[PDB]
Amino acid sequence: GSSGSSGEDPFQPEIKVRCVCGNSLETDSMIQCEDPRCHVWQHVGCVILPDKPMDGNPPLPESFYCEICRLTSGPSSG
Ligand SMILES: [Zn+2]
Ligand SMILES: [Zn+2]
Repeated sequence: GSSGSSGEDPFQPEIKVRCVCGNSLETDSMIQCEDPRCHVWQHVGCVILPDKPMDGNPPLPESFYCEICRLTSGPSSG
């Protein structure tokens, strides 16, 4: 038989990284979902598009919604 050690330290950032790319890693650049419950992390150079014409300011959108939120728009009240 084998064993398995599990138990991280409470002194670490509980990041989610619900990015689309599929990668569950973190870097020195990410956008948090406006939603309180969601508060998911999503790489900047993944969902956010490049600013060819703008090439700068304004900076990242203060009001951004992940793929889980951006998709949830319709009421679907049945
Ligand atoms: Zn990503
Ligand atoms: Zn969200």
